[PDB]
Amino acid sequence: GVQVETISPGDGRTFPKRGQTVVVHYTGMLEDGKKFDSSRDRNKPFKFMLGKQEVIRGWEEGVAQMSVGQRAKLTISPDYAYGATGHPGIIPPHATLVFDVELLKLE
Ligand SMILES: C=C[C@H]1CN(Cc2ccccn2)C(=O)[C@@H]2CCC[C@H]1N2[S@@](=O)(=NC)c1cc(Cl)cc(Cl)c1
Repeated sequence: GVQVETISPGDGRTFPKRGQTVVVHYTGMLEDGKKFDSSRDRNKPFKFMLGKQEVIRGWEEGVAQMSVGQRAKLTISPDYAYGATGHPGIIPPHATLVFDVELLKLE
């Protein structure tokens, strides 16, 4: 599944709702290992719409538990991420992923 560990609290009341655009900054790494991507490196937040199967399952479930302004560490098992095959060039097979995610706003 996905484990959410709070780094910095959000407002504790404003959570993503189905059909909203969720706006975040993140950095992703293999667990206790190497970084593979950061929205911060592009100076452009990442957006996705909740409820539209736009992201891996661990994101969908993990980010939904976050309130606006929260920063958290999401640890995502392979079956909640890229599973047995990974993703070419970026995620290996059977990989546990860790994302540092900051929920900036809901649009
Ligand atoms: C920047 C885009 C998303 C990509 N996706 C959705 C996804 C993943 C694979 C193929 C199609 N769509 C995701 O579900 C996850 C988590 C949300 C942040 C990014 N990824 S990602 O960091 N996963 C290793 C990723 C994945 C790709 Cl194909 C490119 C980039 Cl720049 C980053």
